[PDB]
Amino acid sequence: CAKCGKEVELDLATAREVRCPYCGSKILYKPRPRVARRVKAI
Amino acid sequence: PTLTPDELWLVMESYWKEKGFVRQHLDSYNAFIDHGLQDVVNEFGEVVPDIPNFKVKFGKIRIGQPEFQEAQGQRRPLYPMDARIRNLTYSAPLYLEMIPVVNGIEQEPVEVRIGELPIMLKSKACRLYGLSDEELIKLGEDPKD
Amino acid sequence: MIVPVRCFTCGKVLADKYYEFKKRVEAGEDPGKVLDDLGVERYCCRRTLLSHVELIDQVMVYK
Amino acid sequence: FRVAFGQLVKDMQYQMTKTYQRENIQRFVRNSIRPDVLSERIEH
Ligand SMILES: [Zn+2]
Repeated sequence: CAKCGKEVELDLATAREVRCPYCGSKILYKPRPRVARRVKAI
Repeated sequence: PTLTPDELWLVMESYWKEKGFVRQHLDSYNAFIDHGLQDVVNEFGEVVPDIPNFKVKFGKIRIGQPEFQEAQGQRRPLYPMDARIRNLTYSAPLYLEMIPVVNGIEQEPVEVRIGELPIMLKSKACRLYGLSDEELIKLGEDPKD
Repeated sequence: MIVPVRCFTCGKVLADKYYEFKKRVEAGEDPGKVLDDLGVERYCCRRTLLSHVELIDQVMVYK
Repeated sequence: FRVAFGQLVKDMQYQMTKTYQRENIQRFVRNSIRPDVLSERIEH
């Protein structure tokens, strides 16, 4: 559900603030969904 | 006898690599940090109060490291990429030493923040100063900046 | 950005001759002869490999 | 920075003069410098 600057994801929700509780970093990244994605190769 | 175009070019090119390509704002800022800044604060001298006993002498200012206090005040070091990504201000605190002069006599110098001053990129106070390409890359910037 | 796979005008394979091109020139061997030793007839297809920049060796080191 | 710092020194002027009538001894100093001033006038 997340990530930051050079490591691993995090769980969902929130209540107080938002920093990565694994890096101490402040930025979160929503990874691309692993589902199906058809890109019409022109 | 004769220097030819190519060699002259080598001269210029050397000037370019060695000196700064756009460091015009840079030398000026580097001078603003050391020489200047201190001038405005040494010229205004003291301050108030309307009651003549107290006085406060302004000493010399020091420029801290680029940091920011996020939610509910929490001092964390900041890099330019973090500032651009978070809509923050790439700046550092300015700490001034001030001397409480009561009845004529001085109390003791006290170090206190003044606010926050925006740092120019790749300047002296700028966290990117003496960093190699790999460290800039690790930061999230291109060495071409 | 990694050799334009194939070519533009001459639209044939050319990516597959990137490494050996570069590496052959990276010893002093003039590119205009290296190319000749490989499948590089017309200049239109030659241009695509001559004036390439491979910016990717900057972009990956990110995300 | 000159003008911004001027606004600071002035707000500190009002501050110290007005916050006294509430004669402070241990007035070690200076919980009365509202730093944001210098910041704002430079940022904005
Ligand atoms: Zn061609």
